[PDB]
Amino acid sequence: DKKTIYFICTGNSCRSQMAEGWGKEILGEGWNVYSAGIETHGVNPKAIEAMKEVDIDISNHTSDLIDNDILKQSDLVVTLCSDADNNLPILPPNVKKEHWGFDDPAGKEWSEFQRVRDEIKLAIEKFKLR
Ligand SMILES: [Cl-]
Ligand SMILES: [K+]
Repeated sequence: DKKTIYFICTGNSCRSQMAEGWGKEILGEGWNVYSAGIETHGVNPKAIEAMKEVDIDISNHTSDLIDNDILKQSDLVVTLCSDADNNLPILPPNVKKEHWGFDDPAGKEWSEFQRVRDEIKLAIEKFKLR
C-alpha cells in the first residue's frame, strides 16, 4: 500500500537527513521514507539541531550507503545535491527520478541551515499535495 521515496545526497549527512526527517513527518501515512548517499560522512550534529528547533527528532537516523534493494523498489528517487545524480546507476522504468536542488549549508551561517531546512519542508509539502 505505502509507496517508497528515497532522498539521495553524497554523504547522507545534512540535506538528505533533513529530507528524511521532514518526509517521515509529512509523508509518513502513505510513504516509506529513506535517505542515502554514494559514500557516508556521518549524521552532522548541526542537521540534528536544525530539525530539533522545529520539533523533529532525527537523532536516531543513520548515515547510510545507497542500498540496491531499496533503490530498485523505490517509487521516487529524489536527488538533492549537485553530484548525487552523477553517482546513480541507470534506474528501471518503475522508478521515477527527480532533482530538487538545495544549497549546501555546510560551514555556513545558522540562518542558512534554517533556510535550507525550511525550503526542504516546503518542497515535501508541495509533493504531498500533487
Ligand atoms: Cl546529505
Ligand atoms: K539514512
